[PDB]
Amino acid sequence: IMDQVPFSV
Amino acid sequence: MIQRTPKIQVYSRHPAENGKSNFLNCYVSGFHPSDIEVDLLKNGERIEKVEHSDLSFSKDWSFYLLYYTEFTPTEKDEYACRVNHVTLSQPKIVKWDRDM
Amino acid sequence: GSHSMRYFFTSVSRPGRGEPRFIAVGYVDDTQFVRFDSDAASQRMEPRAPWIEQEGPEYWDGETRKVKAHSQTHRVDLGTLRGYYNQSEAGSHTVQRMYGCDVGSDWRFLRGYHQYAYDGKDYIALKEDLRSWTAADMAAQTTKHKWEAAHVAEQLRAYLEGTCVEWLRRYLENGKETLQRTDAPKTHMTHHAVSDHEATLRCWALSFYPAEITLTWQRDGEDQTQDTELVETRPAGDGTFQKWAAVVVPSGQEQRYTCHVQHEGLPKPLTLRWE
Amino acid sequence: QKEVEQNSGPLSVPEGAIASLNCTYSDRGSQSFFWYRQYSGKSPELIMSIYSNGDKEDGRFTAQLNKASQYVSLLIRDSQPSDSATYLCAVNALLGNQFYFGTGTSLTVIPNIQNPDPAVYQLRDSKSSDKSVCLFTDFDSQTNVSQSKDSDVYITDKCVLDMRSMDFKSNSAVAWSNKSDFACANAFNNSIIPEDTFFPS
Amino acid sequence: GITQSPKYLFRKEGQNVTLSCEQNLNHDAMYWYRQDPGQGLRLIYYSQIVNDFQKGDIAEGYSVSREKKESFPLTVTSAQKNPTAFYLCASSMGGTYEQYFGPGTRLTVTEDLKNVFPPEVAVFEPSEAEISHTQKATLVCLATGFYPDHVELSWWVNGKEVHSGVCTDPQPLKEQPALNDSRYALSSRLRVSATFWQDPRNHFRCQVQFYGLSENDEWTQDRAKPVTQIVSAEAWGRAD
Repeated sequence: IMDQVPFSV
Repeated sequence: MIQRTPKIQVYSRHPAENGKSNFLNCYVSGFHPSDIEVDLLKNGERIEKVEHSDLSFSKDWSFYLLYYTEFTPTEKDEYACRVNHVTLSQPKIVKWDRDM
Repeated sequence: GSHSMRYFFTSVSRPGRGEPRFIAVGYVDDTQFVRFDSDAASQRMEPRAPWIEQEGPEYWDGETRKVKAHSQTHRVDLGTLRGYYNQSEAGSHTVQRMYGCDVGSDWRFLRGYHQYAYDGKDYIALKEDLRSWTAADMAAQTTKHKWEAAHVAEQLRAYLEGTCVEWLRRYLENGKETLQRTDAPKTHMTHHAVSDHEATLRCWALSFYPAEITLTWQRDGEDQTQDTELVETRPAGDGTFQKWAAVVVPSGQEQRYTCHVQHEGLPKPLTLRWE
Repeated sequence: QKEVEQNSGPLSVPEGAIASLNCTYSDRGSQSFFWYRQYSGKSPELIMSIYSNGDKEDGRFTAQLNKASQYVSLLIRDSQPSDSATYLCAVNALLGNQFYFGTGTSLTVIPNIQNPDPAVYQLRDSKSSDKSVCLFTDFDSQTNVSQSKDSDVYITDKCVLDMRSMDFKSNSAVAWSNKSDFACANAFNNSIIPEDTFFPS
Repeated sequence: GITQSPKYLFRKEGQNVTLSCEQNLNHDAMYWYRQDPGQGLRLIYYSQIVNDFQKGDIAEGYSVSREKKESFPLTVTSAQKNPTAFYLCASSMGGTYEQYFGPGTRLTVTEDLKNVFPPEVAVFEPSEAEISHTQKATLVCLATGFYPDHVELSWWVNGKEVHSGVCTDPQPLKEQPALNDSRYALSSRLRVSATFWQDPRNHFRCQVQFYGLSENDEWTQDRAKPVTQIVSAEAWGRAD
């Protein structure tokens, strides 16, 4: 499974 | 921007013997950026229907791809891989050796 | 450690002829099992291993929703980053993100990592404690303070310490005949005449998994690093790997040169000779 | 079943005591766990968030999370009348990239009132002077009221009014009807009367 | 920064409604729920990208369109069998991240507008038997025969709104619970001191705000039109 939707830089 | 030279390796999936069908691999690695043209050549001509793996990178953020096709080697059939990158001024051709 | 789960994401920009291309791949140990490509026709998270195909449609619908949003996040990352260094809209840049967890012999959490790169060099990474950050340049601390105020390391530690190992164990058991296997190397040695006085001995190691392997050359029982050519490990495409190491030898005394192959599927290292 | 379950039944806790709201879920790659507070008629307000096993303290409530056994709890200290609301359980789902809410557990803190003076008074209209209502007030916390079995009689539930001028609260309910023959000693018969009541003339 | 409009909405059965939801947080995802009394939340529609919306659990009769990142307009249609509910709009950064809700919109759809009535508000003075035995006195208020239950009650002592000594029923009761279109009734009580109630200069008023039809809605009946209005009842102190 993949991670949570990432944070934008 | 970091630009790196692709390291080309041409080889067969299994030990090559004449008459038996095998697969011709071209493993480029350690290059940047992503865009790269790879063509498998049979006696100088471009082979259609070559399948490449998915774009993945290593710890140093350099990508590695695997271009393979199904073929059958004979004694006097020359096979080679032609790569083209922004690092190369002209496309580099690496011939396939049955012992490398 | 013993086993590991890893993900790799790349987003290359194409100024003037389309939106940034997004590619995502997933690996367990050295076996790829998922993939995604914005240029591909499926436009969904596709399987690349036999065992992952048994997952339900909610798994694939979810993994597809993530990459569709992860690609959008990298798009605003490319536009924001070209302003951090004041780069033009004509220059083509790329973004690389990766994370994953390593487990021990007990299949419990052993190590976690999460790294981010811009244009091929390090940008920002989660330290081994999974609580701090390592920013590369001045503009790299702009996003660090933005991610420290948002407690990003707290929710990232959970993937690596939590569901990564709990879903890595799920993959190690479902695909047991594929991931928990170990293929010993099939080794042989070739002989090539270079000159009248010298000849190259090439030590082959084929059809081995995982990729980690060590090829050592010895002479009379002593290591010899001089006059040795070692090539990096190559993927065969069969799901296994290939690697060889050579040495140029004066003709007539190849009896003394011994190859040594060390691998996981070999309790004692193999010893290869010409005759 | 649902991805996140919790006892929707109304739970009661005395004022000043500790309220324990429990919540269980189905593991969908669940990683983040939240608690929302929603007062009657308004929107759910995010009040708590935990991400690792253990206890997380903030204010008068703590978030306790166990991931080995699928359950997350919310302990509330010093139960105040402002804590009476339904608390919703939230659990994310990495399998599906979803976010799931529980049905909610209605919490009602009951006041610890002492020296009660149960009685049922009659209040006539200030202007009409021909309408009448009945007031069951100043009864203790154990007493409950029930709905009327007659379509002509209307009964309301308990209600805790707080006079901050003094230092006491008082439960109170109201019963009214259009029968124009009704005496206040006839509606509250359906409910359990503490027998300590005083019915005026 | 999440807003919905309006807080109270009322329409006739057979026409379409458009519940608006604006988002100021620059969150990528937005959600639409409906909340029926005592039955929790249920997802109607949700989106995670600018133009990617996906159907929820109960999308029958609902339509949505996220043309841009800021707004998430949910339009309900006549295909919805039971449109009357509490519609809640939420938004969050990611699909797996915690959501934040707007104020919410209560939509009430009825067969015909004839079932809409403003509340009848009256106050009931305290009894002298309570004043002697308790040294206190309650003022009970009654808002009766109103529909829908879009009512907010408040007490006003000496012209200023008060909250001490005030208790209002959490949600009104159906005067005839067997009927689907039953009227509602709400009660409240303001208990003051006995010495405070006996002061003739003290003014007591029970204020009940009602959210019914708007003046631009059509009304064909000869009865008084149940527009959003204010109904109250006053009371004064009595030394008797």
